[PDB]
Amino acid sequence: MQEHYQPAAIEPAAQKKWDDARISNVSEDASKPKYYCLSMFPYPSGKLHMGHVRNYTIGDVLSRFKLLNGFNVMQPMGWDAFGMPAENAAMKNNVAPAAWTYDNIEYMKTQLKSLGFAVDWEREVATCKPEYYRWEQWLFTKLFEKGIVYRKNGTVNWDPVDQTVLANEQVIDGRGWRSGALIEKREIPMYYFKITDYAEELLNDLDKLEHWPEQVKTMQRNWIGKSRGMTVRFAVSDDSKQGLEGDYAKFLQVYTTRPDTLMGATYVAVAAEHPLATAAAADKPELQAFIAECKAGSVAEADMATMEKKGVPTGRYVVNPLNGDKLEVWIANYVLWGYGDGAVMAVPAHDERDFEFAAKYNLPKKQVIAVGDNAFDANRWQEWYGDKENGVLVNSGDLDGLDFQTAFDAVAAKLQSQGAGEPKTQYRLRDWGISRQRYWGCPIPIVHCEKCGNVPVPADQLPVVLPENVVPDGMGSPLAKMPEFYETSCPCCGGAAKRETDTMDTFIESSWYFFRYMSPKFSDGMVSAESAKYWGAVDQYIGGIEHAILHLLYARFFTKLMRDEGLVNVDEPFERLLTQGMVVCETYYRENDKGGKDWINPADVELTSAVLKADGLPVVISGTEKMSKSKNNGVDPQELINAYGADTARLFMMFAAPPEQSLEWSDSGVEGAHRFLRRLWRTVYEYLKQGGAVKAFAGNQDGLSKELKDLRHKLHSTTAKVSDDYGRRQQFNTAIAAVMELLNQYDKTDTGSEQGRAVAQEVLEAAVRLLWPIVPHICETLWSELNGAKLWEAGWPTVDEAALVKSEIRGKITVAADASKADLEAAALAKIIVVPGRLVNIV
Ligand SMILES: CC(C)C[C@H](N)C(=O)NS(=O)(=O)OC[C@H]1O[C@@H](n2cnc3cc(CO)cc(N)c32)[C@H](O)[C@@H]1O
Ligand SMILES: [Mg+2]
Ligand SMILES: [Zn+2]
Repeated sequence: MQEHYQPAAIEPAAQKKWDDARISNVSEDASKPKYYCLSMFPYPSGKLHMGHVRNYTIGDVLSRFKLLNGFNVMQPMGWDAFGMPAENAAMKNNVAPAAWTYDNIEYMKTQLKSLGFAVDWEREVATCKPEYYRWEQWLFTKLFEKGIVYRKNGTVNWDPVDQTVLANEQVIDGRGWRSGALIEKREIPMYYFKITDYAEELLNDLDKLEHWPEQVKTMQRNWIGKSRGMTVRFAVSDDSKQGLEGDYAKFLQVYTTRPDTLMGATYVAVAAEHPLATAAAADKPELQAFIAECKAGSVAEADMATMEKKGVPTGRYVVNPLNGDKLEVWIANYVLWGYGDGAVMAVPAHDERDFEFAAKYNLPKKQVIAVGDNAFDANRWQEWYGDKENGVLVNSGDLDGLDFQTAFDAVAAKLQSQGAGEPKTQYRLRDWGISRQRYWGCPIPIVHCEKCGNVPVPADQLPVVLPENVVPDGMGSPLAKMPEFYETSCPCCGGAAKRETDTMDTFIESSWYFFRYMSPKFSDGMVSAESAKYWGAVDQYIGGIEHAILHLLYARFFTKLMRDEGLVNVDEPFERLLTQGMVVCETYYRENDKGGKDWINPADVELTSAVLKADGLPVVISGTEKMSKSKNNGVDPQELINAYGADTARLFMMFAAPPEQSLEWSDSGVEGAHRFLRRLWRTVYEYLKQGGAVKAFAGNQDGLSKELKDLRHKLHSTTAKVSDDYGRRQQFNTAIAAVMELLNQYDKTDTGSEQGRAVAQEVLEAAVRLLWPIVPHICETLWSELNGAKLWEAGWPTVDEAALVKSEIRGKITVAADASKADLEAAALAKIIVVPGRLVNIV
């Protein structure tokens, strides 16, 4: 055994040993209990990020722990390959998105393999291969026939200088990001998933997920946004009916979740697209400009509450059906056309947004709720203003004294006898738009024929193959410019027809890949029936918090879609969910002659302050933040592997912080990981250099010295701690410190005797197995030096309960070192000032 720890000498061999034994290439063996542990698969962006290593190390710890516990573990990996980065790279470097993708995949695959993750590479998938995406085209055609996929016109942002569509996140002050040109709103036909049909299913089934962070569950409940409210109709005043037609001349209909405050409405608000706004703006140019500015906006709902709320009065009035009050109609920028009736009522006293709106415009506020004897102040908001639980109505005529629900029912009854309203359930959730005006994505399997209409491609003809021999130019997506692709024959009548040129939202690939891993070479369906029945659902899912809403909701949606098609049998794809934090690093800069800052990478800086590694000209040390190209602070994990080995990388990510926490890049941290691995190596080496391996101590520990009993107590205590940390708590830094404490106590125990060496063998054989999930290369190597059996078949260390039993310490008795003085005095009496450990005072 070499004296010094050298990871490049040991990590290739251990990997070859694991590969040769095929421990991670798993089948559907019904003679072993399955465990499906899955990490969110990456975009083939080019190379691994430190965030990738953190995520996949965590997955590997959990996977190796379950394997060591005798599970049939599947840990699959693959490539979320479609999307914009390949297209941007194609436009910048004059290469095909497919070519750039496959090169990144094969490079990143080598990096993953070098880190020694226990991965079933036989189950690899790449979503940009037709053998993969044909199956989402297939599901598409079936849902299209059932109407779950449908086609309606939608509005998009059109950049006329870049000649493509832009999401709202790419519009700043009404202009495109990479162009600066004013975008135009356009209505184009697009395809949608009728996800709103599954809204109550997707909401209620969240309650089943006892092993998900309640933060994630709560963010999904808020996103679906179900409310039980009330449709209320306010009749248009006779002096306000000019220019209106139909039901819009008779009443303004709104939806509200607080009908118990209808008596407190002091104005109503309407969206810019509403016929009342249209009729009021007919001869008022200030309203026209407000309506245009509202339509010009492109505000994503991640920022539509940050938006300053503005409004304009219309001079039109409506009548409150419960008190007959006349209420002015306002056009407001926060009322969105397409949500409910595109019109709301406002109760400034009991809705904080209404309060602030009424405060800006000096609109009236009428208190109709009271909570205890709390004081109501019309000029400062208070949290209790909005309480529904502990409140009673006031200033509400015959409704006074009622609580929330009884008032709700009383208002529904009053409105329904009058025909002025009725209860209604609403959801914030919108249908899922999937059309993308991009090339590098899965083709939509629809053909347009002027005789037959929008026709799905027959299953016999799937896939619609995306041509890989394309280089995006930047003057529109290429598929619309490629008659060789879109000119085709109608599969229904045989005549001239054109393929859909839009591609699918790339979230679609990642909404079902976890099922595809179960049978990735299955040619007859999305997933084999045999394999879906065996593997069931994912037991453990691990990925970043940035996917808590969209991806997980889509994933749960597709699972219920696939279940309803008869392809799978589970209601929910993900049993346990672990969300990993960010990775941050310090940033560096030198100032600009043009009054700015230029951001230097950490690898090109050396800290004494700090100065460059090139010019030696000092750089300024700045703030710590998420590793990214913005402030050029990403640390390449490849150079960390090059400089220290994979086990160091893995250990450092697991020790620095718990998974949910942000992991700070730390050079002193990495050096500490390496040194502990060096200490682990030397400990085993020094142990063998004195006597060589012996049979590990087992059995009755009577006759062992107090010192060696104490070490066995620490050992099996550490084993139980680590197991509870891997299985339950999923905090891996605490497990590492526990093993470090075990080694500390070993270091201070004389283990030189014969029973001493037997206990030392027991200690070391357990520690290497307890650390194998975090650092399997060095543990595999040291284990072979200690014991000739196969580590993965020796299995997870067992706790020895006997080793936790502590000893036996006008009349004396005997009591355990775990008893207490309540029975120490009950055993002595067979005021008693008990002497814990020497006597007892019978007064
Ligand atoms: C299932 C689908 C939707 C996954 C998708 N292909 C994806 O996000 N693909 S991805 O390639 O972007 O990331 C794959 C996984 O690794 C994590 N990750 C990667 N780079 C990271 C950098 C930092 C910086 O602090 C932090 C984290 N957490 C990072 C990321 O959260 C995700 O769980
Ligand atoms: Mg359950
Ligand atoms: Zn036809």
